[PDB]
Amino acid sequence: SGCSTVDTVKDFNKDNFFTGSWYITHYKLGDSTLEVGDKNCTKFLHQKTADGKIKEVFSNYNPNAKTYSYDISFAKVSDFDGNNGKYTAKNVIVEKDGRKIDERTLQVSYIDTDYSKYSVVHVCDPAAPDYYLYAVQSRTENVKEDVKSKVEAALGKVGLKLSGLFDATTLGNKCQYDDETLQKLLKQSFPNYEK
Repeated sequence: SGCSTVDTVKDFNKDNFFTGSWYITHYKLGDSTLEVGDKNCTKFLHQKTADGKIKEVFSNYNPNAKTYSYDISFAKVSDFDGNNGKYTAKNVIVEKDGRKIDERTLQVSYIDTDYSKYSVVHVCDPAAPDYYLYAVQSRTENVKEDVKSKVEAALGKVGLKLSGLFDATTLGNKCQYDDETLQKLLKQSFPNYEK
């Protein structure tokens, strides 16, 4: 019980992964049937800087409530497990302006990625294992048709199929992403979490 350990991408290229932005297209969150409050449109921006810091800023938009939530993962190259796509991050839930609301530790496991199109991840809180997430992620709002099977294989490894996940792209026509806040918080200094 607790957080599941999943095999991860071998030879993780941080520099090509932690650049630009990603969209979360499909996902499973916990064991229970998904409620409308957990049906969100998520986009995140990240960056790895020379100092070795990794930073990821999430915009989570719930079309049903027309509300945004924001969180930021902070990590350092030295939090990664060797050369695998695996690491621990301090994830902070924040307001638009970056004020801390709550914080937790996440274990992030990249099951697979080709860097330029898609990634498949497992995220889990070692202190709240009932909060686990398997997610499909894309450089575009939809996963590009020509990698749909390369993705479905990855999900295969973890006992899942794409159709077995919430398709966030059913929200699409109502999906919104707070690019302004994303850009602003990425640049913004967080001395309580940097280092």
